[PDB]
Amino acid sequence: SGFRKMAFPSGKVEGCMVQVTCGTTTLNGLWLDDVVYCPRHVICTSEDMLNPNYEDLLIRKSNHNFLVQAGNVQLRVIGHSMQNCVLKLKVDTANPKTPKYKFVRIQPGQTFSVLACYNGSPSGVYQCAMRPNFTIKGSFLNGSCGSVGFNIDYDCVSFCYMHHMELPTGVHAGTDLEGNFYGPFVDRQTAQAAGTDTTITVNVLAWLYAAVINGDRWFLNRFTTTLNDFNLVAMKYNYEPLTQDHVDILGPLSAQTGIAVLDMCASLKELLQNGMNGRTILGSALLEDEFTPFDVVRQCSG
Amino acid sequence: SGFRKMAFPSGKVEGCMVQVTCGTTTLNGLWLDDVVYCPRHVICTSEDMLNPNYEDLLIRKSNHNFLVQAGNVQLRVIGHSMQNCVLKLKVDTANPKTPKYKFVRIQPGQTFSVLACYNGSPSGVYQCAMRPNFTIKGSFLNGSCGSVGFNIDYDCVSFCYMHHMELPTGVHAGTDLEGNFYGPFVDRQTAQAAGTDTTITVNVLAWLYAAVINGDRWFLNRFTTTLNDFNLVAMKYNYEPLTQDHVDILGPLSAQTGIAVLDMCASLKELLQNGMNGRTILGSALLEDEFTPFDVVRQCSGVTF
Ligand SMILES: *C(=N)[C@H](C[C@@H]1CCNC1=O)NC(=O)[C@@H]1[C@@H]2[C@H](CN1C(=O)[C@@H](NC(=O)C(F)(F)F)C(C)(C)C)C2(C)C
Ligand SMILES: *C(=N)[C@H](C[C@@H]1CCNC1=O)NC(=O)[C@@H]1[C@@H]2[C@H](CN1C(=O)[C@@H](NC(=O)C(F)(F)F)C(C)(C)C)C2(C)C
Repeated sequence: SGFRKMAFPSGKVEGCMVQVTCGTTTLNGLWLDDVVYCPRHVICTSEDMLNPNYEDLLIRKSNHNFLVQAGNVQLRVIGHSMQNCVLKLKVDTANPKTPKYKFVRIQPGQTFSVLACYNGSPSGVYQCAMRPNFTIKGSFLNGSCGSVGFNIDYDCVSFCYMHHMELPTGVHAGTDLEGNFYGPFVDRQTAQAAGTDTTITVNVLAWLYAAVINGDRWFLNRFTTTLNDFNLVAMKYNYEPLTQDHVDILGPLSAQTGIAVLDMCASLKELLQNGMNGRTILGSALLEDEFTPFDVVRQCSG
Repeated sequence: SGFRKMAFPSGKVEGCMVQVTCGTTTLNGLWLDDVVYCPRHVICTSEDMLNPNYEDLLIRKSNHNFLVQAGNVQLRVIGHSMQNCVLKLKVDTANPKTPKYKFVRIQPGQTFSVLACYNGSPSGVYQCAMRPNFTIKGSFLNGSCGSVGFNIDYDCVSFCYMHHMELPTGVHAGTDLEGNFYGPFVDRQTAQAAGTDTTITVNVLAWLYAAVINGDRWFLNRFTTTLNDFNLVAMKYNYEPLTQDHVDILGPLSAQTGIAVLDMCASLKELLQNGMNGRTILGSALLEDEFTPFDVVRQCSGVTF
């Protein structure tokens, strides 16, 4: 029992982290097989951070302009290509620590772990969610770029995020491993701001189910709601509209607790009206929205 | 910027986790050099659990009663012995993935990373504090025993915790890797309860510094308190007393933020006496106490391993 913000074990990702240097810019790279993936802005100097022409900057580079370092070893770069906003460096060594992996593009609400890295070395692992506004509330300093977000399913690592930038609210934007940004952001130092963020409603409901499974019922009520009445109320607390897809996905937690999804929505409605009045749920006086239905089943099995 | 509950990278520890089976009990072992460490209660049948005689169970078992698997590989056990509440299995093979390590015993308030494992398989990593009542607020199911807690200092893993049990309140108790329990607990199936917990004051202050470093400043006031005045209000709300040591440890954060410790004490005193007035700090409605001063400096500086 118990309920923790919990990250995947970082070892399979630690074995893939390299340092990538181009001129005087150093950030992190993900060495999978014989490719190093990293943010393409590694090829930027300070001036052209505003309107970089990445194709023009990249055509001016030779393979030998890229310092890739894995611990002591300099890897030999034998190819460079750009895919969207990631630079792919072909190297002369397959990484022998390469885990089973896939690249996956996630949707807002989805959770994942971040291995925060500096100079190709891991600082820490934490658990994130893709916010509705396509930002992540990360912990990233100078040189963090190329740090990745991942899930692990059995022994397969699904890379879903590569870190590129921090927005003015102290929140973070990045790409999938195909170099496509999450949300409307660009890898330019032009004026960009996160849209108004909303609460991941399906995730709050999952967490309320976890509270029940861990034996807390104080916030339940004898009410139900229509999906539509629920959304009309939730949206006034800047909650994401709950969809039928979201109701379906709460099915298993509903079955394990015996609390109908729309009954739990009724509870959430009242929680939004009343707050906690000094009470907590699972050690929080906020409603937690960075645990998916899948995270709750994984931690609350027995 | 940003501030997250951050665990140490778990890779050096994942290379050491194995599955130990004795009879029908499977749990996790820590394989370092040619020894596999695990809770001694692995040898217990349902009967034994209730009033175990560990020494006696142990001596009546051949090495072959201990099934140790690192992935698809069976390790050969060539010896077994008890040290307090940990079983040590001598294996015929040094773990080629053994990191630089030591066994360390941590103090209440100190934080560490737990690598939750099942069937020798790392499932999750989370950052924990040793509560003042020597429990941890963990997340552990059946088969999680032998899951370990650690810190990393450079490339040295300091193992500080092995998971043994869950108390009725849904909190967790365990030993250092020398099998000494944290807290007044025993590895028997018997009614035990966590004593009353207190808040790790020095950690809350470090976390308020983390807030200030990330621009979360609303709870700052102009006032300064004293240790004595603060500690009189602190004890009353079941907050650990703050020592001159605690104050000295915050000096780097005090100097970085321009917020003196006894000012942050005044801010924390007001928060205890006033609550947060529908406000959050670093996305929490509650005062967080599972970040140490060293945790805040390391995360806010970008220290790597
Ligand atoms: C990678 N090494 C950093 C990660 C940043 C640094 C501070 N915290 C982080 O997460 N990435 C960058 O420096 C990117 C990079 C140029 C500028 N940049 C930014 O993150 C900047 N932000 C923006 O330009 C904004 F607001 F538009 F997102 C900065 C002001 C330095 C935080 C490029 C090419 C975007
Ligand atoms: C090891 N794999 C489990 C881990 C437990 C199982 C549920 N969550 C956990 O953290 N450890 C045990 O099953 C230990 C073990 C016998 C019984 N036990 C307990 O954790 C039990 N607790 C207690 O008896 C109590 F309350 F005193 F702490 C149990 C009721 C099964 C949770 C021994 C030798 C203590």
